[PDB]
Parts: sequence; structure tokens; C-alpha cells
Amino acid sequence: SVLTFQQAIQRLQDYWASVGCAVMQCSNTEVGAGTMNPLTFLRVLGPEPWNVAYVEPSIRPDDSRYGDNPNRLQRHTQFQVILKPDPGNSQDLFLHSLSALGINVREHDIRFVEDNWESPVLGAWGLGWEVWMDGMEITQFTYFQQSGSLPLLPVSVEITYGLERILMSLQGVDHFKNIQYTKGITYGELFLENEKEMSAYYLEHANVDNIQKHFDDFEEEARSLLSLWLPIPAYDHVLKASHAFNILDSRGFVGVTERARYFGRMRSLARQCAQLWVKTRENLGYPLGTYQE
Amino acid sequence: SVLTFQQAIQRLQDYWASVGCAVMQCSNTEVGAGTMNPLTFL
Amino acid sequence: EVWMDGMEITQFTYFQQSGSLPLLPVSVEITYGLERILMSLQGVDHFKNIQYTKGITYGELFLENEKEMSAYYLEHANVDNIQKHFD
Amino acid sequence: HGDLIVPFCFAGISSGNQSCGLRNSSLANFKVEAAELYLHTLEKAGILIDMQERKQRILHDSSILAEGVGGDIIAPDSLVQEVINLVEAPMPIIGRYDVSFLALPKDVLITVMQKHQKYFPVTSKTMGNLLPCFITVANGAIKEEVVRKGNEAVLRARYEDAKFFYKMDTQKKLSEFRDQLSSILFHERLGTMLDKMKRVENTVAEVALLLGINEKMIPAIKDAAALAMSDLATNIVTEFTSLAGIMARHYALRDGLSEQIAEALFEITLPRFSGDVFPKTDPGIVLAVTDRLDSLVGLFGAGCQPSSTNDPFGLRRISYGLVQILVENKKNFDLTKALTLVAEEQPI
Repeated sequence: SVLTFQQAIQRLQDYWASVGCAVMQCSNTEVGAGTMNPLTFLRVLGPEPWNVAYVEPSIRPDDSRYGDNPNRLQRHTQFQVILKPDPGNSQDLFLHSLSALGINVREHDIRFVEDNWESPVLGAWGLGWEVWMDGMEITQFTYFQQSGSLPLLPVSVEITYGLERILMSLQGVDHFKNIQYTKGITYGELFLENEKEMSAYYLEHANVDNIQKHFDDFEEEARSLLSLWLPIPAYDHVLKASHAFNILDSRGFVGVTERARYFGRMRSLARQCAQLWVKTRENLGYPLGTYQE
Repeated sequence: SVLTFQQAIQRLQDYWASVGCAVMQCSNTEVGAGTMNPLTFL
Repeated sequence: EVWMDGMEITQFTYFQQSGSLPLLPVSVEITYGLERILMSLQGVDHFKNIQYTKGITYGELFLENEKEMSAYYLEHANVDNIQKHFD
Repeated sequence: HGDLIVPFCFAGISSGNQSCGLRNSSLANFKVEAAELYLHTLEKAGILIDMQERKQRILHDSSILAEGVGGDIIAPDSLVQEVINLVEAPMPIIGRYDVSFLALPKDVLITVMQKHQKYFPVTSKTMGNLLPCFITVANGAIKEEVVRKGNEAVLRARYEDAKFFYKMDTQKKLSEFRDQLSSILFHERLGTMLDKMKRVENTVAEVALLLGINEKMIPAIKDAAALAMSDLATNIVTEFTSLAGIMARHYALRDGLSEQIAEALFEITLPRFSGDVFPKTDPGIVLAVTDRLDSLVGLFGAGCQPSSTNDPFGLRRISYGLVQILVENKKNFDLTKALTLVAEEQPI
């Protein structure tokens, strides 16, 4: 038969639940990507084991095209897998999962093409590849090297599945609405309500009076909370502070000189917030464990 | 054996997926209860 | 509400009205309170003693979003911004 | 070494006598009994270990596959050198796409094929334009039909976006694009590109007189700068960075202007990289040298001299282009007299 969208999740979760990962729920606040989740940015720091796989929507207003272009959307669903420490089978478990998903490996050109990921917004980088399957870029593979400003110890492995295009290339459809969510219903008839109205809001109806006064308010609140040794809400406010900057960029009311100021402020806040989680966790004695050699 | 929390979800989803329900993701904004979700009220 | 040996674990409800419109046709809502089902089934007495998976527990990874949140909601929630965000 | 193993451990790995071949293949991991019988074993597992041997099996089959449709492949060195080191056991496969994508410019299809998916374009021996074929390189032992059927669906998905962008970008003539380029900043102290273009079109007259070019050609130059470097705000160049400079020429030619100005518009960026061609028309030299001088003076006005390692703006590349243009064209010049004139129109 032909794979459907609502069971690819059921095959990508019950597999990683057998290796040893602990599956959890998605994010809470609107995350601009798949990495800024507090379950990945704050938890890779410090010597404790961490094996988590989950699924999250990602909203990016800058890539809003009224929901007509079959490649770019304002809400795409990603799958994230974080492994620490790397057990040595890093790129063999991925191929086993790919085989278990429903596609064969012996009859598809699965190759790795080098690609270095780096994001100055939160201060992170690493080395890795993107996985080409017959010319489609479907997966990002990355060994981390640095988060915020601390050096990682031990280094972690991140596997990011872009799940909206895997089925778009596997089923054989040409548009994106033609993806079938389940046997009987389709993806393009129930996930365009949160597409068309959101694109219209992000394009020409987003009132900019409130965004430019919520941004600084959130920054100040985050700083004040961080000064009181409260890490989790302090970082939570950073996400809704960084969403306002993206929505401002979408409308087009940010000049070419304020971009540096905004990036500097956000990265300084992220840097001074990251080095507080490590200091907070060390006083608890590292209940999860400790890594040696 | 004794049931665990992370597989009760796996048993409560694969069951209702066979009756005919369409399982979806959780809310986005902090919901004060389980009904005010836009997937049920609207 | 469904009683299982004295525990209230599920809410069952036929709707009749939402907002101000009358429902047509009426709908059925089944709400599982999933945190107490296992707390009553496994045999634990506290809530942290719930086990999330074979190897890890619920009370060692879902209290970070509990203790910090309770402190914020009790005596550190700055009320200057809430009463001007509401309107 | 010979028959015995050399015991030494590096990075927590002990050296032994096992080696792994193609993944998921029958020879997942094999044992080499003697170091003499090593290169023979790998070619038994299908791996073409030699670096230069793979070239003579890629280019010997890519040409053979071409004659089926009566054509030839295009093999830039910088493309084959990277295609070789991405495959363990090469296998070429041809594929087709619809002819309706031939209305696009010739330099867009080639860029899409060679800069993103790393394919091989096919050009006919007779009437040497593009053909509806391409050649890709698989890796290992894969089903032939599936790879082509899944690869043409990507190649005909990129071109839909390209054609939509082109159609939306040719709705208005090039004149209107000169106004909306202000969204591209040049320097935080100098400004955007509109000011740079206005300065260039103001100071082009003096430079056209220092080089000794005849007065009779002075009008056309004054018009070329009216549309100089306007492609940078177009849609087809927003994501295809390598196409900046030639798409302006294509738009100007379509607009219905003389051929003495399209070449000047195109040759405002030459040279683009080391080894590229140099300007060869008189009106283009003036624009090139004026742009180089203005870009040097403006960036030296804020004090941004690069060191030996970092290249904030690659001023050395600009200077090397300027001297190459001046020398390889046999034109008299006066540097210390033109620099003062160029610096006169600077805002500060």
C-alpha cells in the first residue's frame, strides 16, 4: 500500500522507543525552528545522558507565500532526535529507521552530502551532512560542537527529519495539498485554515504598533527573571521575544541598520541565559548521571 | 507487567485510529482546560 | 463521570450548546484524565512515583516545569504587565 | 605488514585485519588474509579505490549515453572534480524533462543543473543549444527505473519555480527596478546601492575623459549608467547569486535597446573570479574602472583596510581586477588624478 502521514509518525515513534529514546510532547510557545525548543537547547549542556525523539510544528513568518507555492509554507512539521552521548552507531540506526519506515534501501540512492550548520542567533555550530534520496533533501545530520558559548562535553548527535516532503516525494504527488493525512482524509483540506489566514496576518494586517513595544518588554522581563536565578521562564520568554522580531521582519518595517542591533541583543540575552542552566544543575548533584573518559 | 505512562498513549491512540478518528497534535497557546482548544470549540 | 472503584477517571458528555448557537447535530465528548489513571492502576501513593517508561520516572523530569512555574504563579508574577496586556 | 598485524591503538580503536565495503551489500565486512592481496579484494567488492580511475569510467560512459539522443555532455573541471569524490562506485543514468522549459534563458537551466543537483547538461552536436536530457551519477547497485522516476520529478519541480519567478520578473521592464534596489545596503556609513549608482553616473564623465575616449561616444555612456547594475534587485537573481551581471544584459536585449549598451551592462562585473575574461569594449571599461575606484575610495574613507588573513570586503580582489583591466587593455591612465575626482562626490 501507500504510506499515509498519520502512520509515518506511528512508525517513527515506536522505532525510536525501542532503541531507548524517551518520546515527549511538542513545544508550547511558537518556535521559529526545530532547535530552539527548551528540550534541546538547554538540555545538551552538562554531562548527563539524554536520548529524546519528538515531533514539533515549526512556524516561520518570513517564508509565507499565501499557501500557493508547493515548496514553502508558514507551518511545517519536523521530527527531532537528540542522542547524547553518541553510541558509535550514529548513522546506522538512521538507515535502519529509514528501512523500517517503509522505503527500501537497496533500491534508492541514499547518499550524504556535506553541509556545515551554524546559527549566530543562539551561538551554535557543528559538523554534519544532509541526506539526499534521489535528489531530495529529506534529513539533516549534525554532530554539535558548541551551544551558546560553552563547549559541548560530550558532543551530541542531532537528526532532523523534514516530514512534510518525505511523503510528498514518496507517494508521488506533485502539489502539497495532495498529501493524504489518513485513509479517507487529506492534508490540504484541514491544514489550510491555519495557512491562509496566518499568511494574510503575517503579510499585510500584522499591527506593528504592538510588536515593537512587546519586543523590548519581553527582553526586559527576561533579563529581570534571569537576574533572580529562574532559568526556565527566563528562557521561555526569549522564544516569544524572538518570534516578535521575525514577525517584524515579515511585515518589512526593520531597516538594514537595526538588524545588527536586534541580533546582538538577542544573542547577548541567549548567551547570558544559557550559562545559568549549567550553574543551576550542578548544585543538584547531576541526578541523571555523569560521563567520564 | 505494569503499564507505563508513555505506552498508555500508544494504546489510546492506535485504538481510536482504528474506529475512524483522526489523531492530531496538541494545542499551541497555553490552554486553561481541555475544551477551549480551537480543535473542539470552533 | 465514570467511577472505577471510587476514582473519577473520565468525563462523558453529550453537548447541547456552544457559545450561543444550538448544536446540530449534538456531539459526544470523552475526556480521559490520564495522570490519575496510572496513579491508581500501578499502585503508587504519591504522583512523582508514577513511572514514565521502563527505566525513567515521571517525578524526576516533570518537576522542573512544576516548581519554577508554581513560584512564578504564586509570588513573582509581575502584575504591572498583565493588567495592560489583558485589555 | 606481510602476514602479521602491526599492533597500535588510535582514538580507542585497535588496528586489525577487517575492512567494510559497500553498505547493505553482501560484503558488509571482509577479512584480508595478507597485505599483498588487498587491492585485488576491493575491486572484488566493486569499489574503484583509485582516484583517477573513476574519471575514466565516468567520462567513458557519460559520452556513450549521449549518442543515444545524438549529443554531447558538458564537463566543467570544477564539477567533475567534485562529482568524482562523492561516489564509491559510479553508475551513470540519463533522464528526460519536458521541452516547455526551453523558453528560459540558456544560462539559467545550466546553473540550476550544475550548482544545486550536480547533473550533466546535454547539448546537440548540430544546432548547439540545450537538449531535453540530463545525466546523473548514482552510487552502487541500485534499481535503474526508480532513480530516474524519482529524480526527474525533482528536476521538473525546480523548473516550475524558476519559470514562475522569470514570468513574474518580466512583467515590468528593467527601468522600474532601479528604484526598488534600496533594500540592499552597501555600507553602514555609505548607504545603499542607489547612492553608489548615482555617484558612478555623476563621476563617469571625468573618467571617460582621462582615458582619452572620443567625445562622440560620450552620450551612450551617460545612458548606460542610467541602467547600470539594476539586475541585483530582480527576482531571478535574488536566489541565483551567480547570475548577477548577465541577466541584466538579457533584460536589456529583450527591452529593445542597442547592442552597444547591453555589452556595457554585462561587462560591469568582469572579472568575477580569477581566470575569467576581461572587458573588451570601450564603454564597458569606463564603467568597470569607475565602479572599482568608487568602491575603493568609499571603503577606504571609513578605514576598513583588510589584513593578511581576513577579507571584510575583498579589497585586494578589487585592486587586482583594476590593475588587470588597466594593463591587459593598453590604456593610459593617471591614478592620482582620477582618485581625487572620485573622492570629490563622496558624502563625507
